[PDB]
Amino acid sequence: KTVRWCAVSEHEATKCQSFRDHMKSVIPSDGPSVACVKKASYLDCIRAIAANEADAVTLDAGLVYDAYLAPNNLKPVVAEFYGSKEDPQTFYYAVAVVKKDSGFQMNQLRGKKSCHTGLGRSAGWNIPIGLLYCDLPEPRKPLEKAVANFFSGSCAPCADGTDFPQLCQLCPGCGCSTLNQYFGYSGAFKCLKDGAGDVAFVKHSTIFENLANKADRDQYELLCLDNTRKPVDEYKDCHLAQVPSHTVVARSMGGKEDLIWELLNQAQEHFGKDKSKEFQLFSSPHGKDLLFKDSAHGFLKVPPRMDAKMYLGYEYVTAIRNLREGTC
Repeated sequence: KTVRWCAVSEHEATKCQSFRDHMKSVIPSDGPSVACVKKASYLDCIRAIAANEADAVTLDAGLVYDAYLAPNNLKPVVAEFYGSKEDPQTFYYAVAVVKKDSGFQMNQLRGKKSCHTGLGRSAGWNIPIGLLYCDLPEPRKPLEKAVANFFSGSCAPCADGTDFPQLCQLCPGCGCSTLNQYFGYSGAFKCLKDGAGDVAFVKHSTIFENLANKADRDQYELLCLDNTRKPVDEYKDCHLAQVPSHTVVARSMGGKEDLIWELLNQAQEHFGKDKSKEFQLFSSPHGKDLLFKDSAHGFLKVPPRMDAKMYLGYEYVTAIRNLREGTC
């Protein structure tokens, strides 16, 4: 009945010990219980779990990918959802928004200008650049220069514009802060709305956050991997990658997922959003996003026998592998 959670820092351990202590204060010992393990990094927790030294850890998508790999063979078991119970979000979609009828598809991106949320961000850089990897003109290493060589001018916040200036052409300096009008989520969208670039690599919610009505959203379009375009509302059938926000992983064999979901469900019921004032699962006096993201609403039980690469999606896996392996 004891689930050994892995923390990757001292605040997470403290929060874990407190979570544990409150759970004991509300459940019959025949119920699920927490044990707090403390590691130095997500990868050290992944290894501990595989090594039967811990049972569960919640991770972002790239780490879910790593945990899956051998010798780890960890698998997704529970997800954090957001938004609502009716319409619970567990994923975000990396999309490629463009101006209506700007006459080019995903496979025709070479020679256009790009707006990225920031270099190194998943939806804004990793996912799209990973997907386009082999389209980039060689020499492909260093990647920054190749990207600069693929687009006629870009805005890649946090890029080394001293060495690859073309990357800041749309935002001189590639300022890695909001001091740069083209930084982050709204920044990249503004870059395209302003007509500075042809395409904006952002997540689906971004355009909805920046545009009032359908009419507004209708001057825009999304590029689909099948080299066709579709309305922005259709992002679910037209995205670069469907990415899980935060996923709990456990050993594929002997992971105790059964008990893990029990603890987490009984956890959400007892101290989920609004449920408790003595203990809050999605906050902590000790820090932001300790163990679970603070913006989480609860958990959903992930589909039975859900292989990681299936949970991540063929595209995401392709992107990561391209960026890691550089094989073409």
